[PDB]
Amino acid sequence: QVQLVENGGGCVKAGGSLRLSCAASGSIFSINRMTWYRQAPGKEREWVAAITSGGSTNYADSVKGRFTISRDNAENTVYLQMNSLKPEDTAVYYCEAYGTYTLAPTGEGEYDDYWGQGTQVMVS
Amino acid sequence: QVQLVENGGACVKPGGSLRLSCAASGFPVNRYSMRWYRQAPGKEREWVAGMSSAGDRSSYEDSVKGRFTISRDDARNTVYLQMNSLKPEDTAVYYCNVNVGFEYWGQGTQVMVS
Amino acid sequence: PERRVRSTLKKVFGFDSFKTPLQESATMAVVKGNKDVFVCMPTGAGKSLCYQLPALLAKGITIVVSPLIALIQDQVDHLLTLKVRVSSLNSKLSAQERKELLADLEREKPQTKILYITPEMAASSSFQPTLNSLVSRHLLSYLVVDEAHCVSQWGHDFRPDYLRLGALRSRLGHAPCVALTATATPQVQEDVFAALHLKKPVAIFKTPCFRANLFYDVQFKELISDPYGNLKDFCLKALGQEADKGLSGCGIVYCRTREACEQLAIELSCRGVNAKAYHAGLKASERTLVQNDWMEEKVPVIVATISDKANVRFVAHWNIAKSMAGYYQESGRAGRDGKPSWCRLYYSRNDRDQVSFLIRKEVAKLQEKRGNKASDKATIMAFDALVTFCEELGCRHAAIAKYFGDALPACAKGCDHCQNPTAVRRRLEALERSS
Amino acid sequence: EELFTGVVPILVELDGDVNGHKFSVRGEGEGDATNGKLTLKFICTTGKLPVPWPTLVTTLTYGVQCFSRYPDHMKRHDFFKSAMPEGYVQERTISFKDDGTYKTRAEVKFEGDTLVNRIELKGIDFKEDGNILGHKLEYNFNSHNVYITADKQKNGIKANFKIRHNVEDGSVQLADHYQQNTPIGDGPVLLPDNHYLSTQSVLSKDPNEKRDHMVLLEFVTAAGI
Ligand SMILES: [Zn+2]
Repeated sequence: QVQLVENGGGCVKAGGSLRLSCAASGSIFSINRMTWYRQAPGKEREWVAAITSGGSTNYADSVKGRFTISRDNAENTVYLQMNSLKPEDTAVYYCEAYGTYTLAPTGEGEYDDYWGQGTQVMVS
Repeated sequence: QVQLVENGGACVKPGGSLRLSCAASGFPVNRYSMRWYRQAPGKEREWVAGMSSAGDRSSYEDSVKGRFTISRDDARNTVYLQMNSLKPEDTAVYYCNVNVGFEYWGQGTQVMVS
Repeated sequence: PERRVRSTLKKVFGFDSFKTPLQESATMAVVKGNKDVFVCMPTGAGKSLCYQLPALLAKGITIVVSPLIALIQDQVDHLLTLKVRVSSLNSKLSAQERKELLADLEREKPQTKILYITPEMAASSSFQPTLNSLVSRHLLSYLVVDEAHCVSQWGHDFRPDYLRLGALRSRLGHAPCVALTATATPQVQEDVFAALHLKKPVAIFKTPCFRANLFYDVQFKELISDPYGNLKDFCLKALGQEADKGLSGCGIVYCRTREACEQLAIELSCRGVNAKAYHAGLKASERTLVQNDWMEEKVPVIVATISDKANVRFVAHWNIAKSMAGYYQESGRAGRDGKPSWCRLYYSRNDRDQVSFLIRKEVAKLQEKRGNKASDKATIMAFDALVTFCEELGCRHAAIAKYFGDALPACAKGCDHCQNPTAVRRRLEALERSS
Repeated sequence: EELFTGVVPILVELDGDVNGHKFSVRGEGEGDATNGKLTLKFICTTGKLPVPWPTLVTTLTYGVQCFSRYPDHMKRHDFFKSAMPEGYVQERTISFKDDGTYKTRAEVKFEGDTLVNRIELKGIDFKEDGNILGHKLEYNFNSHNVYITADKQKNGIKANFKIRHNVEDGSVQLADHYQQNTPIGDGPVLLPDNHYLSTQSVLSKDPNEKRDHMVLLEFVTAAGI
């Protein structure tokens, strides 16, 4: 299995900047894509950013400028940097980690996807 | 039929005071008891505060015992919960739970001391 | 449990025990059927058992889809010689035979337990009511897509009917799915998973390509002053092994050009090690004679331009292969026995450029065809990966595993990088200085 | 599966012994596996149940989870319906926090075309002034998630889940439930991968009956696979 761990959730006033870290553990050969999901209370979960193997980046029009997505394949860790933050962006975040291909020296493996526990955020 | 709206969640440094307001629809607040649940990101939900139906008796958890307050108001049809002093152990979403029948989870208010 | 599978193996197939523990794990996983399975084993490794034994042990029919009708006929014969109740609903059958087969299908508890149907016939309107009956009765147990690699566009072969087999898989949802492939690639694996609409959790059973018996290392002809002398010395060392035991086995040297092939053969013969060109252009009679004498102990080593012995002491690629898959397949026969064997690669910049030009010309011709463009893209990607492996810095087994998608290997011994990492660093520094 | 197509009658019988207090409850009703509906009435023989009704909601109904609306893509993981014609044994210990412990053993089977359950309960080291022995538990019952994981050694499914009960004062009583489900039949049992069943229940009291009505309308949906 793969245990995704979130970190970096912090309280920043409007215009403050914060970084959300999402690290995958266990043995992973590769991740198809990592997508962040901002799920606000009493609202529908909204896709935020998407990073795919090779570095292709996709952003939602709401977060096109303010948010940025990066990923390190050496550590299998995806980071989202949040700048010029607005009071609208106050909701929990998650990681889809779609297409997690794990393997073992024997050769047995798994292809299921794993979701992160989640991280908090606030704005004054 | 029955819906719950939670507001007032905000960031507070230690020693500050914050009040979360839960407004209700589709049922009278006096006739039915209310509760507040606390859920940290990726952890199990834990109850924090609760008001009986009559509103005469209220209960709190041991961690925040004596440091949290809870009250109700029928004219505005809304309950309130006061954090009083804040500690980094209060970093969790605060859902408002009341069901006339079935189970009704409120949207909640996300609060964290940081 | 294990007892039932062992009894089936000993009774129907006759094998005393599973060939490899990985095959056992794959067979058990398919028998359970909780999550869709993807098996990737080489030919002759017993992959057909992974989908056959559960079918024999499953309840109801299992529909097997194969690309060609001749392969279906061969599988039917192989299952019939074992007295297994296998059926095939194909248009090649006669009216009476197909009527009997459909009548058996309609009857409850159909006698047939494994039905081989071409994807077109299943998608044809004639069999649609039969498939509707199957869904209504829940007769089908497992959906086996054999040679599933054809679905992936990047694969060598493309089968448009598997794209509709995927829609069929969406229907009959209750039954699990088992996709079988000979050689798999992570891109091909993802294409197979996405096209066949398999459940997100997928039990992947892939054989490890690395061989602990085998030793990999790459040399550069520019650095070595006399490449032929190094080739002769390596061939003699591998064949000779211990002095007292004497020469044993027979080696294979892969040639690219026919002129280069015969030049290498004659030069090895002059050096002291006799060899046979086994050139494709060589007439059939001479080709058979040379293949024989190589199979016989008489001839020490053989040179091959297109293509087995139980024991192969060494395998040297004078020129780089067209794709890393081809090189791996060619080198797999290196020391097929348990005795140590080594492989060598005489990678050269000029030869690499020449083969790259050949690949580019082939891709240009394919594009002129205007079809199977993804096949050309996959071929050029494989060639790029092979040349990178030749130029790669690190464990050779690890790079091969990275390409094939195999898990990283624990090559404690038998790896050039592990034994002398400093020597490899110096060799690559010398190559860079030369270039 | 084909036995559950449509509407199925359900009968349940439990005989519990809470610290000497012996009670028996026989309930009946209907269940629709296709729509995941379960409408039952558990009228206890005893005039007053020694323990609150929500406490035994998990013993009288969650012992019958084969009616859960298992999605078609998880229908195979329906352990309960598989090996259901032969039945299965559900042994569960519920550790209440500071209020003692329930030990329960139930057998789930078919009689004719009606699902039937034979359940037995026992209470140990209870606290008289606790929330449960004080009958402070609210009549209403909350929705809960039951996690299930297959164990091969006993070719069964072990279930884990925490149940929350509302209290009149305002406190929430948390109980942890350990459960084991073993197949009675020797036929091939469909061992499932890990999954959680979401259960949403409502308790109500009919006007007519003098004895405790214990009307229970619940809906269960499998999830997690
Ligand atoms: Zn190595």
